[PDB]
Amino acid sequence: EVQLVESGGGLVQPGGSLRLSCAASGFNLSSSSIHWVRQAPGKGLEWVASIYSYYGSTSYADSVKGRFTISADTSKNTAYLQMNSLRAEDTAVYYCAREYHSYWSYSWWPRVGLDYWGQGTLVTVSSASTKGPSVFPLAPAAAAATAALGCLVKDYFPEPVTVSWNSGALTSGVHTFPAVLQSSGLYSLSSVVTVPSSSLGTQTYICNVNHKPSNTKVDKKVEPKSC
Amino acid sequence: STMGQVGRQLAIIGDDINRRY
Amino acid sequence: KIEEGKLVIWINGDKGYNGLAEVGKKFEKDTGIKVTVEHPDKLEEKFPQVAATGDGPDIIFWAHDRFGGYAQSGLLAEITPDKAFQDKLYPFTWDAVRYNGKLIAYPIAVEALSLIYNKDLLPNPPKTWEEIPALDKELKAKGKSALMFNLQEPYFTWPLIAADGGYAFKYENGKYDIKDVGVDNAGAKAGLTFLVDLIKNKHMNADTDYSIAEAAFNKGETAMTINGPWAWSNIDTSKVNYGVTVLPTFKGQPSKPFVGVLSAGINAASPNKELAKEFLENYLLTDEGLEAVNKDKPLGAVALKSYEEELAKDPRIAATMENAQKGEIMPNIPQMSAFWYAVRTAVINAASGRQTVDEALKDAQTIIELYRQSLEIISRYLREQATGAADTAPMGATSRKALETLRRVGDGVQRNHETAFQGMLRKLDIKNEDDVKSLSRVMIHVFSDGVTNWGRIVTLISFGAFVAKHLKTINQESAIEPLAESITDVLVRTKRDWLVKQRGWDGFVEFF
Amino acid sequence: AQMTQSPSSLSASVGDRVTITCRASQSVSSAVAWYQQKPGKAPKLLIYSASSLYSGVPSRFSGSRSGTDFTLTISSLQPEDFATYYCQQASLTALLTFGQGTKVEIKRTVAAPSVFIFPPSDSQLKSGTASVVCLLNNFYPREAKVQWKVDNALQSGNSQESVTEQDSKDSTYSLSSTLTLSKADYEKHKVYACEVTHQGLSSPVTKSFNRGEC
Ligand SMILES: OC[C@H]1O[C@H](O[C@H]2[C@H](O)[C@@H](O)[C@@H](O)O[C@@H]2CO)[C@H](O)[C@@H](O)[C@@H]1O
Repeated sequence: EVQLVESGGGLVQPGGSLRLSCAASGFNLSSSSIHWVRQAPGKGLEWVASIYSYYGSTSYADSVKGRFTISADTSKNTAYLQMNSLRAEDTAVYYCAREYHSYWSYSWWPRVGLDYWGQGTLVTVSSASTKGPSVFPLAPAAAAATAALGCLVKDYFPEPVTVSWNSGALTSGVHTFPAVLQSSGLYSLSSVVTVPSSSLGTQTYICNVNHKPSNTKVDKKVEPKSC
Repeated sequence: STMGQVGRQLAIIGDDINRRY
Repeated sequence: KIEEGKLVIWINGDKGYNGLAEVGKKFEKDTGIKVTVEHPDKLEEKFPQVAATGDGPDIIFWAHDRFGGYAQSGLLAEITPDKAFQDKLYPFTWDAVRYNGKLIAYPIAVEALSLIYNKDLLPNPPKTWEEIPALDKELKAKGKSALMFNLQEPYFTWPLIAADGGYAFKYENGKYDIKDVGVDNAGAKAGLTFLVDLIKNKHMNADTDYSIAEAAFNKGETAMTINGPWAWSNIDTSKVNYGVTVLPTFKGQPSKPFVGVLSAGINAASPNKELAKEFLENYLLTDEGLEAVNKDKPLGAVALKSYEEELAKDPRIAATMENAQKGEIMPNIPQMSAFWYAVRTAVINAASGRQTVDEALKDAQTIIELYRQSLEIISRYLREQATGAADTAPMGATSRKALETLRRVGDGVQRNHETAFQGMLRKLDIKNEDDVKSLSRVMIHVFSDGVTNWGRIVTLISFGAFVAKHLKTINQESAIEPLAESITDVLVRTKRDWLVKQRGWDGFVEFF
Repeated sequence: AQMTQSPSSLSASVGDRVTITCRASQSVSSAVAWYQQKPGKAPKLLIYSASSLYSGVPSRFSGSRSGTDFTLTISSLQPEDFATYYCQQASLTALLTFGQGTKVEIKRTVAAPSVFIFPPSDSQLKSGTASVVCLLNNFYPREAKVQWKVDNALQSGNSQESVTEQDSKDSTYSLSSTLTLSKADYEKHKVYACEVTHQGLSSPVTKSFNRGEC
């Protein structure tokens, strides 16, 4: 069928430059309209750029007018979004989506929906440097019948950080609050598990923070405070 | 009009050349 | 023979020609050169004939539908609007008017049909065509008629033909396939079958035309009709509370009208090209220039982006290009001209009941592959016979066989006759382009004798080649262009039945 | 070209209508489409042309139109349909405008949260940062106002929250509000508290901690 995958999404600096290359398969790139859309983390879809005319006319959103340049390569069937002066807010998951109507003459009309979408390629635009997470425990201090034991992960970059409990044996009552970017451009996942209070000292409970990009493996034990 | 006659002779010559061809 | 220093415009009758006259008066007031606007009967066919002779208007207004043929034949002159102006119009309008990658006319406004019903008689329009009979019968009880629109012009009936399926020219890998016509597939069959069923159910009458239906709706006789923006003014003055909505869906599919783009082209033969440019860009395609012609007769969805805000306060435009959004833009390929004629015949032929539905559609689809085939065959031969060097551009197989057989037989008959052709050319007194234009009279007289044969037409093509040679000698040259076309029309207009009977050009090559 | 989506987020159970409206402002192109986005996935195209449904989609979706409005309706909501829904318009010019999107989430019996407050661990305190986290568990609906009360003084500025989406087997939500402050400010403030107002809670629920005791 039609499968379109775009790569090139990595880490760049503010005011940096990068280009995203969307390869396509199952359909000719030049025979259909191509739109680069972007969805910031926890935000709605946002349309970035468009090749819409049979003659290669290109359009852009105001935020990316001129700064972004969309192009095609009929030889390699690979569309390109060449960026310049990239800013931090440009960070998002970039989807290279297709649009094609069987009834499209030299003039492409009517405009139909984006039939196909790529897997998305997150692009991060920040000045932070990769480093491991910092782990701080969250010991309940006993709360009712069920108490919460957790371990906050703070100041880690980039994504993702995977946290389990008891080498993954504990999978009941687990809750991983997704990481939220801090003012310093560093993420902080959080993890908490609910468990009967009577099992405070009888059962050991550890978390296994793992930061693959930084090759960090921090295993920590959480025990109730003196309170 | 004589021009009607030239059209008529167009018809005649076309028919004749078709007959021998 | 266009006069220099005065602007002459042609705009169809059912358009805001009074608004065009108003903008022309404004132009005359400012620039100081007289402006005249005319609405010749079926101007879309008048313009090519007159412009071919070097006369005609300095501007021609019409849907982008057929301007491609005008540009291809050379009647229109390529326009050169600055990038700033090119930005002033909707990109899809430009893409519609642009031909062979070049801009051949200025788009004025994009328009499409709509179903306009009378709120008083019909509180809610039928969401599908299948409800028309019922409503009709109901309104027949009260002495009214549900739906009545123009059946004469294929443009109005097409949206139903294209609802289920049906297409004009199959697009493929970036270009049309003129050998692929969708006016004979299942979708068009079903649509026009439903239409003829409506006609023979007494819900409609074949003889209905634009004026008849417009007057009937204006008086309040009919609940619904199908029409474009230009009609609305006539509705407005009749004080019949009216609503306009998307065309009813057919067989669960929407009806797709052929979206048109009224555009203005500048005549090639016009010495006043810059005058036409000034009239269009600076004067016509402005907020006030378009607003006037709209207030006279609403054009539809204007091409200008700035005016579109004012275009939004009116729901009728929204409904019209909602129908458009269901439909597609008319291709500008020259064949389209002939294509329209094709469908026209079928639309009437089935509507009157003379020919069965499938019969009419098959005839209209053979008209697409008969007209262009003959025009191409006459081309590259008349020019080849005149210049004497065979054109190396690609033809198909039948085209090549016809070219070769025409060459041999026509040259043979030319050699055989010689003196007759020379004397007749002298007797015609062909000296200017007007003479070759009037050549249509001998064209009709040639076949007027009441009998038909391949020999007659082949001798006719030979005489045409001789005339082209002598036009080159007397340096008309450009007269080679329309004469060929002059043949094509009379072949498709008066001899279509024989051409289809003899398998088109295949029988021609077999007989020779 | 502006498209306004509505409602921001509706609550629905299996088999309801819960229609979704989109309003086009100063724009009269009728080329509008609706897409469906599940968490962490490429959006799917539900319908296009503001009326026609993309092939391969169940008929439960319908692209009704109301002139200047375009509404997406679900005849009978299903568990799979719980996702975000976007409406976008490809104006007759060269442009694409996406709506704000609206979320569809399970309708179940209202349940009050469970509120736990964790002060900073001594390790963080020695590190040089204070991060007090208040945690709401297993509540419904998403709307839940969380505020920080410190030494009889409200502090709603330097707070950031993250909400765990629909849970498993219970279709409730979780919330973690983190207030981050310098060590010294935390030391000089004695009592901290997180206050939660929610549908389940008829009255605000306070969960408080004190510095240096217990
Ligand atoms: O009926 C065939 C006819 O259809 C179209 O003409 C329309 C035109 O596009 C509208 O703007 C309006 O004027 O009504 C016309 C029908 O009377 C084609 O554009 C034209 O070439 C064709 O002959």
